[PDB]
Amino acid sequence: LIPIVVEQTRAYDIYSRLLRERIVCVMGPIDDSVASLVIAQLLFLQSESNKKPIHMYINSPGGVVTAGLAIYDTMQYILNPICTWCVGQAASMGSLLLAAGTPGMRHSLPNSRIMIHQPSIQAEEIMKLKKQLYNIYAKHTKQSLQVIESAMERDRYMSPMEAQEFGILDKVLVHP
Amino acid sequence: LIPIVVAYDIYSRLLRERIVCVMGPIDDSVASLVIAQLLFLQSESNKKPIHMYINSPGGVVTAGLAIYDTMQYILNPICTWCVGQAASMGSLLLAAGTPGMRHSLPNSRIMIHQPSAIQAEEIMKLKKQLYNIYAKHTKQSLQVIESAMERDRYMSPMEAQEFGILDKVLVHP
Amino acid sequence: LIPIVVAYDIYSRLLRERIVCVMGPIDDSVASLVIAQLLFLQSESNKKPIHMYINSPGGVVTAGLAIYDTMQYILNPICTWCVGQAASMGSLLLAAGTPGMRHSLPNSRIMIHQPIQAEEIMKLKKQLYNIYAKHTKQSLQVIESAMERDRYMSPMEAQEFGILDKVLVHP
Amino acid sequence: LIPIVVAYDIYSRLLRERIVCVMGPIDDSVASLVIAQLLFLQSESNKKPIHMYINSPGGVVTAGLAIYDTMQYILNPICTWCVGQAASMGSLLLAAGTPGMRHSLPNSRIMIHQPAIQAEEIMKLKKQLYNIYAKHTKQSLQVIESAMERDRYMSPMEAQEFGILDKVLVH
Amino acid sequence: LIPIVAYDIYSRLLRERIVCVMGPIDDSVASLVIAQLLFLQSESNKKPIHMYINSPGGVVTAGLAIYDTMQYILNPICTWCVGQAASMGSLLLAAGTPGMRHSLPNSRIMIHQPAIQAEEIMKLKKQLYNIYAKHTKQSLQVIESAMERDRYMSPMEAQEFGILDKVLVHP
Amino acid sequence: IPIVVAYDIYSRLLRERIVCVMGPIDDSVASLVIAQLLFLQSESNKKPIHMYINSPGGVVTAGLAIYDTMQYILNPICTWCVGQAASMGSLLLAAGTPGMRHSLPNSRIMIHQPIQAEEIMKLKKQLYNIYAKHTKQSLQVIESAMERDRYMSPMEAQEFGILDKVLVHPP
Amino acid sequence: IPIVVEAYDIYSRLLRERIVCVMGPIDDSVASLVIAQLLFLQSESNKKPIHMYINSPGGVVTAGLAIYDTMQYILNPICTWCVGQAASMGSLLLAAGTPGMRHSLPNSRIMIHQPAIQAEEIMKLKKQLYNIYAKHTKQSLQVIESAMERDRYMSPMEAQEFGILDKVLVHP
Amino acid sequence: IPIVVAYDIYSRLLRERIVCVMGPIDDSVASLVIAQLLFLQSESNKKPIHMYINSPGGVVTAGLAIYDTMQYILNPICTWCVGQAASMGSLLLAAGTPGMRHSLPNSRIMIHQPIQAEEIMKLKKQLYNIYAKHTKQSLQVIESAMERDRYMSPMEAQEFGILDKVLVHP
Amino acid sequence: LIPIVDIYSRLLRERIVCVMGPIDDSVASLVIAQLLFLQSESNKKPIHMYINSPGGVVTAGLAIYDTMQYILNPICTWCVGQAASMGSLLLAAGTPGMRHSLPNSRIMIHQPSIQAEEIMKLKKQLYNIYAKHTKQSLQVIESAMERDRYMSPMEAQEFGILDKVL
Amino acid sequence: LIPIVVEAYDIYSRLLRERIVCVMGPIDDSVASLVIAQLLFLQSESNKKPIHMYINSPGGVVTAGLAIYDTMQYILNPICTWCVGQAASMGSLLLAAGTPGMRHSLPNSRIMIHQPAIQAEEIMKLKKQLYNIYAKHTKQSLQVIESAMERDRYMSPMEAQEFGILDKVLVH
Ligand SMILES: Cc1ccccc1CN1CCn2c1nc(=O)c1c2CCN(Cc2ccccc2)C1
Ligand SMILES: Cc1ccccc1CN1CCn2c1nc(=O)c1c2CCN(Cc2ccccc2)C1
Ligand SMILES: Cc1ccccc1CN1CCn2c1nc(=O)c1c2CCN(Cc2ccccc2)C1
Ligand SMILES: Cc1ccccc1CN1CCn2c1nc(=O)c1c2CCN(Cc2ccccc2)C1
Ligand SMILES: Cc1ccccc1CN1CCn2c1nc(=O)c1c2CCN(Cc2ccccc2)C1
Ligand SMILES: Cc1ccccc1CN1CCn2c1nc(=O)c1c2CCN(Cc2ccccc2)C1
Ligand SMILES: Cc1ccccc1CN1CCn2c1nc(=O)c1c2CCN(Cc2ccccc2)C1
Ligand SMILES: Cc1ccccc1CN1CCn2c1nc(=O)c1c2CCN(Cc2ccccc2)C1
Ligand SMILES: Cc1ccccc1CN1CCn2c1nc(=O)c1c2CCN(Cc2ccccc2)C1
Ligand SMILES: Cc1ccccc1CN1CCn2c1nc(=O)c1c2CCN(Cc2ccccc2)C1
Repeated sequence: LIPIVVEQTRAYDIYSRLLRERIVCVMGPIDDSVASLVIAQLLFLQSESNKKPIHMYINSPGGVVTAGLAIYDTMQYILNPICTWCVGQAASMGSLLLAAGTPGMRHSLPNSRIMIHQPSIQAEEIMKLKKQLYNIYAKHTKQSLQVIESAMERDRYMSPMEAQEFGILDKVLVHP
Repeated sequence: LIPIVVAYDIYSRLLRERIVCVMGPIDDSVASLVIAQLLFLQSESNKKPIHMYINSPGGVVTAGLAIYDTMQYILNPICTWCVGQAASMGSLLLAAGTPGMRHSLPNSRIMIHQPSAIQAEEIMKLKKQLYNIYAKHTKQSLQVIESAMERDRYMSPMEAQEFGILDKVLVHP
Repeated sequence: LIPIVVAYDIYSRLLRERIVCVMGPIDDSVASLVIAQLLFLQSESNKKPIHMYINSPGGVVTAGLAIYDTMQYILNPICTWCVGQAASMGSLLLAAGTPGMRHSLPNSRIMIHQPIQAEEIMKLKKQLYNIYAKHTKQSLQVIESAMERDRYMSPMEAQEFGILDKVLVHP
Repeated sequence: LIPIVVAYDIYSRLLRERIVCVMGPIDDSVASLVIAQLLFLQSESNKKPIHMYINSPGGVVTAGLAIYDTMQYILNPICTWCVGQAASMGSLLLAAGTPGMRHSLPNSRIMIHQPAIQAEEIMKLKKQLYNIYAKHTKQSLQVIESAMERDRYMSPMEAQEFGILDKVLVH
Repeated sequence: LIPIVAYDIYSRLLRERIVCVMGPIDDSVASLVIAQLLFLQSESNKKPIHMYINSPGGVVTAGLAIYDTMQYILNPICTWCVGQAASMGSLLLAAGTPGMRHSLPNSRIMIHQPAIQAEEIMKLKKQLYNIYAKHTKQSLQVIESAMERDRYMSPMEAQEFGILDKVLVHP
Repeated sequence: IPIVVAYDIYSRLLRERIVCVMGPIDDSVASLVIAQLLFLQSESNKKPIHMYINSPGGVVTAGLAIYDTMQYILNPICTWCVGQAASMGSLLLAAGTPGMRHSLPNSRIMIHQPIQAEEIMKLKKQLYNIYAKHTKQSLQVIESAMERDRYMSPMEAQEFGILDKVLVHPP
Repeated sequence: IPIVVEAYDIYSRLLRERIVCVMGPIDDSVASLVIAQLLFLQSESNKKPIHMYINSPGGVVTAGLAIYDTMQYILNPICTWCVGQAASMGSLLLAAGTPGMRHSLPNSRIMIHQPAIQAEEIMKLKKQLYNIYAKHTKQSLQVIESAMERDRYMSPMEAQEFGILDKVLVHP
Repeated sequence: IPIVVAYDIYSRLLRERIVCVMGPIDDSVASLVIAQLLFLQSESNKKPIHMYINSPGGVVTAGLAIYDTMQYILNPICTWCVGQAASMGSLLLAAGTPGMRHSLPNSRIMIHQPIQAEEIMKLKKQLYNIYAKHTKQSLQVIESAMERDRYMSPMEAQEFGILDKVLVHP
Repeated sequence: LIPIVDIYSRLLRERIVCVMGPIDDSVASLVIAQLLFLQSESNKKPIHMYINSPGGVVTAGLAIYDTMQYILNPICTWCVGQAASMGSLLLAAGTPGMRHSLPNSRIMIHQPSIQAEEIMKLKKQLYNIYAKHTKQSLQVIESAMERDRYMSPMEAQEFGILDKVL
Repeated sequence: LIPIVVEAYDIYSRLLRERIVCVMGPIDDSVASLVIAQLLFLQSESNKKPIHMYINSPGGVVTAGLAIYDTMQYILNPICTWCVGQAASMGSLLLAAGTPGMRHSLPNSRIMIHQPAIQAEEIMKLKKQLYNIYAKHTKQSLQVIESAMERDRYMSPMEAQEFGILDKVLVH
């Protein structure tokens, strides 16, 4: 059951209430239906204002690569500062989106787990998709393409401090 | 669940802005909703553009043909936007946007290959319908379309632009 | 995921414009809903045309015939519109639209082939033959020979055969 | 996905016109709904006719008899209407409409054949259907009984000659 | 879909003090029927309540919970059997206010009973004998002997047996 | 199944003219029992055959197939009820050669019986005739008794004429 | 399946005594086994009779016709025996036994009613059944078709009066 | 199932007059056990028969079929509880020849027992009477004990009269 | 379950090969293994192919077809019950004058409901094989395969699908 | 059910006695295990006598197909490969891996080299080994193998012969 709250100018489900404050949730696996809901919200928040930051809450184990790339491209497309926030975990495509927040604006809570490994179409197309991920990670972490490729080979998570050192995020905060 | 904004679930909100979502697998039920919104949009104004957002793996040929024919029937300019992917019938609808208003975001993947109860001769008839639709809109010859469509591969947005599937690969407003 | 406009669900909105949707397989509950809408529309105006959008692979025969009979029963002209496909009972309903008001989009596919005891099945099948014969103006023997071939017709061939009157591209 | 019309869902709209739908199989939950509608409609006027649309392959016999008894109980004239088909208990409810107010559209199929209890209880129910059919068709028990053995359908005209319906309406 | 009249139809019948027991009895049904009974009693402790029963029976303890609520409320309760009232359903029918227990003409009535120990099964069965004996005024030997026989009673037989008071055709 | 000296133990019992009827009776049980009975008769149309019955009943026509085979062969057939013989199981038990129908002390026997209606009743009437014949009781008494959903103890089954002997030890 | 001595399974043992069991629903693999046995039994002797035990609710029509055609084909007289029931295709095989050698036990039930192909093909199959039933029962095609419309069974004795079988056998 | 050198191990135990009643009792188990009991009597009506019981119980009428068969054959029957004898399993254990009813030291024994009402009661009273006969407890005590959802140790069962010896070593 | 005399191996010892039921890869490799063993026993005496099949996998069928062509033995085909789709191709594929049907069988050359082009390539293989063995034209074969209908054995004889209606 | 024959022998075991190895289904670890065991066994019986390998397969697990391939290359015997019905994906690799001049197809077979829980990198590695294996045995260049394997299509037996997948197409 989604709780209902009231705003002062009607009842909103709590999620719609958070979208009213420019929070966009990316919890759970990323698939085509999640991507279209997230894209619709991002486009709608840009239209409400192309200056005001947008907050993206990420607690995701990854999901469909093309669905995550649609979200990422839409993030790059809008003009707004996008603050990304990792709670719980940001694994595979979820960490790509985390790393894709605006520079200086990528955050994790203290106990989150970050993974850029992609846990286990034609062979040549899987490798093309994978190289697309290498290029995106290189761009946003500032790591080498050869560092990104080697790191992604490793089946392991990063602490928030390591992800900060790696260049996936900027701040690990505890309180406001 | 679907958030509500300003009144409106957010998909209906984008519909009020002349955006029509073609996400996921195309089947008959997707076709009748798209056709429904396309026709309703043409009745709000036959001059204003309509935006078709496409992130689709393909689906039922006849359902896709039905959205195609509706796109060709309405007079409105139709801007097609490829986000994520447009494969099989998805890319036919992308290619079927108004000349010069067919776009892709930079990381999308576009496939014109068709990944593998009617008779053999009717499966061919449908296929030839697609060949001819692709040639009409990509301005490529049938020789190239039939040859290209045999290959189980994706195009990048720039190869797709060069082929005639779309006109613009854009990054920012 | 059915959107809202102005505040109707798009389908109700189309019904307000006198469009009745027959997409998908035809079963008893489709027929009930289609019949409900036709009667309601006739009650709104018995002369204003009614638009019937058909994109159907067919379905239950007696449910098809219930729709067919309700079409012949109401007074309104009915414009039938094939998008995608009209196969089996789908093409029977398309053929049954008011004469000269039967349409197809350019890329639709039309099939009159059909993909209780024996006697009763033949009985239904002959009911079909006769309805087709009436609406296409083809001889029973032609209809019967045509329905044995497992093939679709192009819209222009369907026009030729007498299933529809116009194959249009634009308004 | 039930259309709204103006505000009402279309079945409620029709119920407001004193139409009651009996489409699909008959079971206890269908009989409950049908009975509640007949009873409410009588409450609104015990004189205004009630239209029962029937497109049913039959169903539970005791659920059918519950509807039957409610029909016979309310004072309103009840016009029955066979669209598509009325088989087993469907045809019993059809025949049960007010004399002279039982109709069929031209292409419907009517069947009185019936395609957890003891053998004597099954016969005792069967015999109630003989009596009910004999009453409403004016045929003798031996004829009813002899016909109900035949796994076959009746055309609207045969059904009318038999006493099941009164009128075969084209439009 | 349940039709609307500002009211779904069942709620409409509840406003007229009708309570439907129209399927298998379980805890969920019992909870709903009890809630409706208590509510109707709070609207008026003198106005009759109508209990509609078309049920094959169900969970004994759940049937007994409804029974106890019928006895607890002061209101007259008219019980009406349509279709059937078997096992616990015929217990509730027999538990209507004396003189106010009805059946439509073609219903059938069964007092036969088509994890807990043997002794407990038997205690519940004896509770059923006692309750039937009270409301039918038959002896415990007669109740028990009758419930062994797997058979249905006609409305008339059920009247002679003390299960109901009136078998009626029309109002 | 164990091997004994080499045979599986049921085949070993088959060589001693023992045929087992354990479990529900269906057509494959019937074909297997019939095959064994016919084979045993061919080994000797005089030596007794022992039929061990522990069964809740089963398909009526399959049960009648065993019955007819039993009546067909010339051998004396000793029937032995261990555990239970219910419905068709107790028919076969009763159809043993007169003087040679047996039960163990704690078995339970039931003659109650837990296609179109006329056909279910034709089968039931056939069961009535067979039970009267082999219990040597009037058909009126069988028919009344079979309505009662209950078991008999071996002594009661003996008094009723279903069997001849209740044995504890080899007497 | 129990084993019997002079040592194998009871059903094969019956086969050696020229009995062929049609004891369940008829489908293609049952038709295949039956035909195999029939053709085998003719090889062992083309004159000795063959016993076909039928207890069957029917089954696939073309599978039943395969068995029928094999019965008319082989030279041996074929004695059909109904135990339990013979409905739809089961009764057609019953009635197709050699004239004077079609039996039932007393309490059998016999039914000729028939409780992805086009309508036309289903009718053609139905007419084939009429022709075969008319043949072996000596009844008129008009009467056979009237009979098959009725959802009912016949006692062994009325199946005899009808022409489906020749003897209602109590004991030997 | 391993073959030894009567070659599969279960059949080999049958040659030494052992009958296995392991697992739930249903009609098919009853039929096999009865067949072996009858077969063993035919080999000899004097040589003891050993019945190994490790059962949670099962279908009551199937259990009474085995019980009647044990009471029918003339052999001494030694019953042996390993693991557990619950519900019908403990009836069979208690039905061994007086003096020859055994348990292993860690077995658990339950006489509790985890159609129309009257018929269910009838079956229960048959159980009461069988237990009273072989345990020599009163029907009063038996019926009370069968209400309690509990197991007994082998010694408690011996003192109850369900068995005669709690065996440790041969 | 299968009687012992098993009844299938027995019929194999007399050069009968059963193609009853749907044709898939497993059926194909059994039939082929039996055709090759049968030819190996003698490349001269005939082989009987018993056929009651609704069809099956086209490449499984063609594998059987190609092995029938390959072996030198004559092949009597017999249709009991039905030979539809691939089944009727194997029927027509027996030695000319050695193709039979029993009187009530049903025969169907219609194919009741990989890339589109590969579907059509297979379909044209069938047109050609049918044209060969029936001595009909590719045009009539194609118009015939379009109709969803069965042929009586007598029609299948007229058509060239078989020779003798025993 | 697998016919038996006297030479006793289920008909597959009979074929194996004549040095025929069947590979006539989807290829997986279990099939590969059987095929390798038979190949090794046939070699032990005679490391000169040719071995016949029948192929009617839609492909299967790559690593299982490569295990069969490596075994073919390891045994010294000549390996005649025969394609009936179809050899697709890994099946066509084994077909092309028979001894030069001893790769055959029946006239109506269909041949496909197209490939209808591991990382992107490892899938590329496997596809590379298939390019190399196909290049070696067809004699085509790596470029030609790669672009031909991208096309979702079947070759006829003559196309496959001229492509270098097989040596002979024969009717009888
Ligand atoms: C969206 C919206 C919602 C409520 C009110 C106003 C608006 C403003 N509109 C109207 C139309 N439109 C708007 N904004 C937008 O960004 C876009 C459109 C149309 C197309 N397009 C391309 C695109 C870019 C990236 C992902 C996918 C598609 C972006
Ligand atoms: C649809 C609508 C919705 C809200 C308000 C006004 C309207 C205007 N109407 C009314 C009727 N009608 C309208 N427009 C349309 O385009 C069409 C119709 C009717 C029929 N027809 C054929 C067609 C064409 C292509 C795809 C399938 C069918 C198109
Ligand atoms: C339907 C309606 C809905 C909203 C407002 C007014 C109305 C007008 N009414 C009221 C009752 N009635 C109306 N029209 C109609 O055509 C019909 C009826 C009743 C019966 N009947 C027979 C029939 C014909 C063919 C298919 C099945 C049944 C047609
Ligand atoms: C029903 C209704 C609904 C909205 C407004 C007013 C009313 C009028 N009331 C009130 C109570 N009552 C009414 N009518 C009726 O026919 C009946 C009742 C009560 C009982 N009873 C017996 C019965 C007959 C046949 C089937 C089952 C039960 C019929
Ligand atoms: C229930 C109600 C509903 C709407 C408005 C007013 C009321 C009046 N109240 C309030 C509390 N209460 C009422 N009536 C009642 O009969 C009862 C109660 C409370 C408890 N109790 C015992 C009981 C008896 C038998 C079945 C189960 C429980 C009966
Ligand atoms: C059966 C058998 C088995 C092993 C050795 C010899 C035999 C002897 N045969 C051979 C054929 N036959 C024999 N006995 C028999 O009783 C019967 C037959 C044939 C037919 N028939 C009618 C029948 C009666 C009742 C149930 C069903 C059918 C009885
Ligand atoms: C069958 C058999 C088994 C073991 C030993 C010898 C034999 C005798 N053979 C050998 C081959 N053959 C024999 N008999 C036969 O009737 C037939 C054949 C071959 C073909 N054919 C046509 C046919 C007719 C109707 C249904 C299907 C097929 C009948
Ligand atoms: C069983 C056997 C096996 C191999 C060799 C010889 C024998 C001896 N026979 C032959 C037949 N028969 C034998 N013994 C027996 O105790 C019994 C029989 C027959 C019947 N009957 C009644 C019974 C008792 C209790 C449970 C169920 C049935 C006991
Ligand atoms: C088969 C057999 C079985 C038992 C004993 C001896 C033999 C004779 N051999 C030995 C090997 N071999 C034999 N015959 C044959 O026809 C064939 C072979 C080997 C290969 N080959 C090609 C082929 C043809 C068509 C379908 C598929 C493959 C035919
Ligand atoms: C196999 C066999 C079977 C029956 C009789 C004699 C033999 C001969 N042996 C005995 C052991 N051995 C034999 N042959 C062989 O080729 C091989 C071995 C052992 C190991 N090895 C490596 C290998 C090669 C390729 C695939 C996997 C493993 C090959």
